[PDB]
Amino acid sequence: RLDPEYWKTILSCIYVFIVFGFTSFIMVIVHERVPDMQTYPPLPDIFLDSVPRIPWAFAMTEVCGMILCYIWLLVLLLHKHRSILLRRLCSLMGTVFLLRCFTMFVTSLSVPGQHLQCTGKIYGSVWEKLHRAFAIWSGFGMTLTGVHTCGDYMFSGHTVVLTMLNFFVTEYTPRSWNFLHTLSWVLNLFGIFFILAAHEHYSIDVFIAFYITTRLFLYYHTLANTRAYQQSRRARIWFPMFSFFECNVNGTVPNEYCWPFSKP
Amino acid sequence: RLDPEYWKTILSCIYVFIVFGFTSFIMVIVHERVPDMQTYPPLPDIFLDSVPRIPWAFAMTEVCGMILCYIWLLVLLLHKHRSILLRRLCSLMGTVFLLRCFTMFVTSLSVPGQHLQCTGKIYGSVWEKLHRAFAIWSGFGMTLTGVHTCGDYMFSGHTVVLTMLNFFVTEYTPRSWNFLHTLSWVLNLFGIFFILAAHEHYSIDVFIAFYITTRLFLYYHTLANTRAYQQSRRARIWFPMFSFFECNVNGTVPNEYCWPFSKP
Amino acid sequence: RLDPEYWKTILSCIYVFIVFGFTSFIMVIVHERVPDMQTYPPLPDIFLDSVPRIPWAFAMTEVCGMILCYIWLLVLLLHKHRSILLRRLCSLMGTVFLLRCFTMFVTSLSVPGQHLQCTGKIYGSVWEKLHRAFAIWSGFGMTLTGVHTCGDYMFSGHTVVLTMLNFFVTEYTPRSWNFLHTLSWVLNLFGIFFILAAHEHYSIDVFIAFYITTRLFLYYHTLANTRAYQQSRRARIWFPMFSFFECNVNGTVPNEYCWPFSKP
Amino acid sequence: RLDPEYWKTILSCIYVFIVFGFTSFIMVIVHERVPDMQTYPPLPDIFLDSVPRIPWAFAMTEVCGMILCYIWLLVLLLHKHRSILLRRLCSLMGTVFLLRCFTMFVTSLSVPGQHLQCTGKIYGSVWEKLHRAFAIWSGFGMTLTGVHTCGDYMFSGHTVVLTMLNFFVTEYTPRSWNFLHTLSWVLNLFGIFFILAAHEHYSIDVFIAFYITTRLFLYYHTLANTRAYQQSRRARIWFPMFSFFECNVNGTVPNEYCWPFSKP
Amino acid sequence: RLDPEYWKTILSCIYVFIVFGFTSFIMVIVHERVPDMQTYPPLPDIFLDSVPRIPWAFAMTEVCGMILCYIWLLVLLLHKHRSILLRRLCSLMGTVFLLRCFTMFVTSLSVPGQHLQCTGKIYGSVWEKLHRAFAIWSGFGMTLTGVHTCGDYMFSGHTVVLTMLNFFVTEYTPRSWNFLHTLSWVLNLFGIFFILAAHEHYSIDVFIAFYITTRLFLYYHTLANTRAYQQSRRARIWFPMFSFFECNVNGTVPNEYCWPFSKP
Amino acid sequence: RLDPEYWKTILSCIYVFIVFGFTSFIMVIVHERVPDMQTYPPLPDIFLDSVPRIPWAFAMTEVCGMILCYIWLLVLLLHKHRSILLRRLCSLMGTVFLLRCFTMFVTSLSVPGQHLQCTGKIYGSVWEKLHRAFAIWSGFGMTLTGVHTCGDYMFSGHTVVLTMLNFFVTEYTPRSWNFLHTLSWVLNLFGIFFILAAHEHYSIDVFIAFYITTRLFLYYHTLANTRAYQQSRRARIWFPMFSFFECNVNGTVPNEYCWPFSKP
Ligand SMILES: CCCCCCCCCCCCC/C=C/[C@@H](O)[C@H](CO)NC(=O)CCCCCCCCCCCCCCC
Ligand SMILES: CCCCCCCCCCCCC/C=C/[C@@H](O)[C@H](CO)NC(=O)CCCCCCCCCCCCCCC
Ligand SMILES: CCCCCCCCCCCCC/C=C/[C@@H](O)[C@H](CO)NC(=O)CCCCCCCCCCCCCCC
Ligand SMILES: CCCCCCCCCCCCC/C=C/[C@@H](O)[C@H](CO)NC(=O)CCCCCCCCCCCCCCC
Ligand SMILES: CCCCCCCCCCCCC/C=C/[C@@H](O)[C@H](CO)NC(=O)CCCCCCCCCCCCCCC
Ligand SMILES: CCCCCCCCCCCCC/C=C/[C@@H](O)[C@H](CO)NC(=O)CCCCCCCCCCCCCCC
Repeated sequence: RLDPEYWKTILSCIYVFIVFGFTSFIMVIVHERVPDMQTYPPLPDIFLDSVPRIPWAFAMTEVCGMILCYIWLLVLLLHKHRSILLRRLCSLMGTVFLLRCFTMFVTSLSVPGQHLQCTGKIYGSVWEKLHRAFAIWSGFGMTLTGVHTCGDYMFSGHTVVLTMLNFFVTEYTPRSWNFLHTLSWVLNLFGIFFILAAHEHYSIDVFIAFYITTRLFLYYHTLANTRAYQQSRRARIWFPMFSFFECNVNGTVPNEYCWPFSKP
Repeated sequence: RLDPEYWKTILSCIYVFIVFGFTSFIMVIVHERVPDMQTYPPLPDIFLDSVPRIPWAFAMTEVCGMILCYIWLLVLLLHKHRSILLRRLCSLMGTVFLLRCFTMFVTSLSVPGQHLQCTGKIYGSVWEKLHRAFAIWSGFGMTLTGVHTCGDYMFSGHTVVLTMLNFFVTEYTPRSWNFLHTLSWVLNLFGIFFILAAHEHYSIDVFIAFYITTRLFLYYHTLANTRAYQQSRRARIWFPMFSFFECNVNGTVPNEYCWPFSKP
Repeated sequence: RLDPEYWKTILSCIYVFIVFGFTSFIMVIVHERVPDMQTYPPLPDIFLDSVPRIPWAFAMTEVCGMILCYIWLLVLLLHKHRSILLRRLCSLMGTVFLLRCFTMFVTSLSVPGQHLQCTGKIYGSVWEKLHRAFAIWSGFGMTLTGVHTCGDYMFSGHTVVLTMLNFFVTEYTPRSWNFLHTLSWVLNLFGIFFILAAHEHYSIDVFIAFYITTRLFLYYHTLANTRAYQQSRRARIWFPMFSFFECNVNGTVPNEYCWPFSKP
Repeated sequence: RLDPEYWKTILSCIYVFIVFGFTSFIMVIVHERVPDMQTYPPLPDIFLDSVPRIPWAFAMTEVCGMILCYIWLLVLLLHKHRSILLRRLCSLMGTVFLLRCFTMFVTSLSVPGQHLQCTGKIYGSVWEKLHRAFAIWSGFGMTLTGVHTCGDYMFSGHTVVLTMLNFFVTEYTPRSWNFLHTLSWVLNLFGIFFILAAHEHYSIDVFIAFYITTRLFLYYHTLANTRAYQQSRRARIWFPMFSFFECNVNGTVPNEYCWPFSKP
Repeated sequence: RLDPEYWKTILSCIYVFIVFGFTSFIMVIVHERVPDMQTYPPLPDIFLDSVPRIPWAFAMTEVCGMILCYIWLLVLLLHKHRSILLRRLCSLMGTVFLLRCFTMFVTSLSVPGQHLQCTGKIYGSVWEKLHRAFAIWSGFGMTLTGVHTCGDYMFSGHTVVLTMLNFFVTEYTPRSWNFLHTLSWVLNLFGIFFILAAHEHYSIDVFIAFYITTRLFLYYHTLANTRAYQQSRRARIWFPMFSFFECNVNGTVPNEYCWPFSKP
Repeated sequence: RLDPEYWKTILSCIYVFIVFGFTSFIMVIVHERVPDMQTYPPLPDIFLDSVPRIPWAFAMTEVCGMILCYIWLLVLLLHKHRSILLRRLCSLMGTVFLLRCFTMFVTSLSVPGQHLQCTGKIYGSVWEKLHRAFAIWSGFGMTLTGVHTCGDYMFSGHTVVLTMLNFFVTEYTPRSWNFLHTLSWVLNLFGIFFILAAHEHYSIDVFIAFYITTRLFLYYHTLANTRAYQQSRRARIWFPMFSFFECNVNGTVPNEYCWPFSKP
């Protein structure tokens, strides 16, 4: 019997925002490793060399995300298990972004020549980096609300968020509506494809970004359904704060829908 | 009962050899795409920037390759199922190295500046790229038998070979010999330390090459020991020609050793 | 049953402060043997010759030491039988630091050349050696609050404290927390590594300090769990004040946790 | 049942000879590090400063060693299970000398000023270091047949041999002969005192050598008597070639004495 | 049952005092026989000829005397049969010192040359020999309160007192305290080494005085513990009025302790 | 059963002869530490100061020795078990004489002025010392066959031989012949008294000699009758080769007489 925990989702909600600030701080520090990073010519890519750069191609990437999260917002609203759905999204987005920091600290791979006119540079001090980090944190990295002036590094987060939201939408709906599922899938592919057409991330930048989110999503649900957190000392699951969130939930979550408002 | 099939092993051994030649050939094609790739400054790193270059560290990586191969050859001869072990080795190196070809064609990445004096280049025709391919193919990519004259590309194969031969040694010996397993782990780690200290491959090319082989190794034997190729249509295995190779075997291969010669 | 003795622990806490004062006096007598101990050329070591001196490496060891002290303090606050744990830590640090005084008097082995600028010296009298011993005594020997002005001698005390605290954290916590157990081990090995990297002790001064604390901790616990202080006359236990402290404790101390304050 | 294995003692003797040769070579290499090692002022010791040097105090140690070796050989002659006794001494001496090599490599601690007149030195090449190692090997390191011409390093080997021979003489004699035991103990302590009084080693070197030999002997005999090599997977015994030698011996070796000669 | 008698103790207590004055009085008489006793060269020895004189080694003997007496006084207070213990102290010390007076009169032996400077001498009459005897009697022969200013004769009394107070401490404590017993043995041996190192008594003076007290102590307790005074006419006890002192006690005195004060 | 072994007597007889030579060898070395020892004045005694020197007092002291052993020889000649008495004389005289060597090495006490005309001295060599020792060995120390020309040291052997012979004659006769026992006792005192009257040994020289022989005699017989060599591990009797001689003898020996010859 699952117990709706309205106090644990608060801890899960706080956890994801702390990781968001940490990632913004890291990308500022790694930015000053090399001063210029606009003189190199782009590496030979099979995709970035054929299609010409489209300046407005990236502008539609977050457009699909807004529709995707809006659709996900409604199914969250019309789902009775509001604590579990929100807590399983914050406990996964907070894990992938930690893997984003590790893979960009060891090496830095950007696109040499696009968005070459972003100003700032030589942030040599202790305190003025935080002001830049604060803008990154409370800007969502959007280009409409211009904060991300020039390009980003390996393991792009635009693919992470687009793919992560798609999987919750697809399988948290009744298995008889195979018309919305293909609508979510087609939007995700165009968003990923538009990233490459904007000459902002390499071809290998997205492939390992799409694989990590997909593998981590399936590994989490399989262990949640099998209920291995207390069945046996199998492998000491390495997910950050996993058993603390799934201890009160046993079995597979149902998909019963109702109406929250008391004014029909 | 496990029936030794000596005619399928011959076909599998041919399959893996075709991959090496095909993989070597595309190395010339991608090298022709870039004029030099030996002038640019290296991208910022965490390990290639701290330690200085060690000229003799590249040879020590392949010195440990013989030890792992020599031990594996000894284990192969003293195993009753010689046709079974050799078929999986040729069926795994064929798949992993096939992915190496794919990741090289989609994106090109190398460390800019070591081994910049390799001669030849600009082989513009059809009738000497094979000549260079044959020289590399019939040199096993070693540096002692110098064929690998200058730089290599992303997803280094010097780590795939070391890791694959490390897991076969531990897997196919009795589960009480955990000292050779310890020795086979020290050799693998040192072979990875020296390939990085020699300034030959980035810190991220090694990690994504130590993970793919490990993941593809456990997944292959899990599918075998569980025997899911005929129990049920679990996932429609994507391994190239997996149902053909392992159809005639049932259960798990034991770990008892025999002697083929009749002169004790 | 475990009877919390609040009068034996006070005797155990006093016993430590006598030993620490005694050790702080021996370090003054030993320092007067050799006048200079700063002109000799250093002995040929394998770790002190490769890694160059890191100026900030010794201030980081005590940073890793305070964190282990903060974690241990929380364990002592939330434990049912906090009296016995406090009595066992004070009964073990008073024994190892007695072995440090013995090996320092028998032979003096310092590092010839760091802290060569420390002034003072030639305290030839009885009346100010006690003053010098008090300065080291009420500074805990730490390098942050400047007391450790000159060099240090054999059987490093920094390694004894770090290893003793680390083994207490992983012993008196539930055997399902294999992330704090791994975190403490990481903090222990980095604290030891920064002692060698700061050129503060030889490679053999730290190895035998880590061994003795590890051996004496395991021996003490395997001797009290089997209630060997009264089971028979096995070997006439040589631990200082062993039967006096543990005669009221029978069997193994459980791992019950509670909250002492009555204000939820 | 105790089955006398006559084909393993040869392997043990070969292993010991290889270990001795490796120790001689490592000693030569270590001595090659520091050129002079004879101009330094000696460290302040408590035994090397009080008792003045005795010129003849180093031959008495080898006299006691030869007496103990003769007694041990006499014990070996009239024992039923002489093969097992000969197989146990070698497997312990090899391990202790490997530990000696390891502790000699990390740090070099010699006595600065005895044998300052020894000539030779600066053997810089590969071709005569082997000759010097062969001389030290087939000179047994003794001072009677002059090979020990220059100084000696940490973890003295005379104390190891004396303690091992004394412990083997005490162990495998009937438990009613408590006068030969006292004689052997007196010989061992006199040998140690004569090593210390000849200004050949520091006090800490002798103390750690004695402790290590005693602890290793006791641990090995406890493991052999408790029959832990096949009882369970207790700790994966780290003794080199332990389970290979004692697998044919079950229980504790009795103390039956006989006469191998059939000519009364 | 043991009945403590407080009347026999008073009579036994004054027995030693009349003997102590008699022992002091006989010293001047034997001293008057030979005038100088401070000019001849010493007899050949094995210990007085190797080690040199240590001026402060004579005081350290009596420093250890206070500790043995201080511990014994504590035992004599926290005991329940305090009347029994003190009677045997006066009964044994009186007999041994009575022999000490006898052995000087039959033969006089001393160390020729130590303490040659004492003034006075040639006290030929009856009315100041007692005065000199009273000075030693009221000074207890100590050197801190200097009355024993120059040399001592056969059968040194510094060994009798140290050994007698050693055997009462170990015997009249519960047979589980074998650490104070170990301390009481180290305290005795050091006192025996310092009296010899001060060139105050020959190497045979100590041994024939360490044996008589030990033999006379073991004989007294075995003769009493087995209760041979009234069981049968075993040997017609030669001890001075041994039967009178121990007639009222049967069996062995237990080792239980009481507390006389009524203010816990 | 009292089994007479004629082969153990020979081993016992050889043992006493080796000690006889060893004692003579010590006498030569001990004489050389002091050059003269003939200038000192004799120590003031209670007996040597009154009784004048008698030149013929030592003439007849050995005469009693022949008479005493002649009577003992007749008792040995007319005993049923001659072997057991012979091994109880050699195994007891061979222990006392070893105690004579120990007391002469630690100190040297002789009479300064008698036998002052002894010649030779200063035998500084390695080889010709034995000729002096050989004369002492094969001279039985007799003053008639003059070999022992010069003075003698502590623990005179003249009292040892007289007392040991006296006790064997006494208790190895039936307990109804208390007329010869008095005669043997009378001879012993006169022989001892003349030794002290010959100004050859001090008063304390003989008393310590009389006690040691008597105590060791009674301690041997009590242990032989009690049969403590195999009854229990009581005290590990310290007599040399004691259990080896009494293992085959059970109980106490009777005193029956017979005739050895077969020709009445
Ligand atoms: C609690 C779950 C909320 C998840 C919603 C997305 C949050 C992620 C926003 C940035 C996270 C900070 C760290 C990433 C920094 C950038 O290096 C990163 C990679 O280029 N940019 C984005 O993620 C660009 C973000 C692309 C996301 C578009 C999908 C639609 C989300 C809209 C919700 C945000 C409200 C703002 C509406 C205008
Ligand atoms: C019994 C099974 C043995 C199979 C062992 C692996 C065979 C792989 C043959 C590779 C032939 C060329 C294809 C690779 C081209 C390079 O882009 C690649 C990465 O730089 N280099 C290597 O793989 C070469 C790296 C070499 C380092 C590993 C050393 C172990 C090799 C063992 C084979 C011994 C044969 C040596 C004969 C000279
Ligand atoms: C039973 C209580 C244990 C508490 C922690 C251990 C305290 C032991 C301090 C030793 C006192 C002086 C005796 C030794 C002197 C030196 O020869 C010795 C070796 O160089 N120094 C240390 O051990 C110095 C090593 C210091 C590393 C430990 C750091 C943790 C200190 C915690 C105290 C926090 C107070 C901070 C207030 C600002
Ligand atoms: C299983 C065989 C055990 C036999 C006895 C032990 C042999 C070990 C000899 C080691 C050979 C050289 C390696 C070590 C060299 C030195 O770093 C080391 C101390 O400095 N030497 C010894 O320990 C040398 C110790 C010397 C003291 C022992 C004396 C007994 C020797 C018996 C041989 C008799 C031959 C005599 C012929 C004239
Ligand atoms: C409670 C029972 C205590 C009885 C302890 C024994 C009492 C012995 C008193 C000796 C009286 C004079 C006779 C001895 C004369 C000297 O030729 C003799 C040897 O040279 N010296 C000692 O015996 C002197 C021995 C030196 C060693 C010190 C041992 C004395 C400790 C007891 C006295 C404590 C008084 C302390 C007051 C400050
Ligand atoms: C196991 C059989 C033992 C029987 C008797 C053996 C006596 C041996 C005594 C001398 C042995 C040499 C070691 C001692 C050397 C001297 O430092 C020692 C002390 O002065 N001399 C004597 O004891 C000399 C004291 C001698 C007194 C009489 C001893 C009885 C001897 C009877 C034999 C007479 C044969 C004479 C034929 C010419």
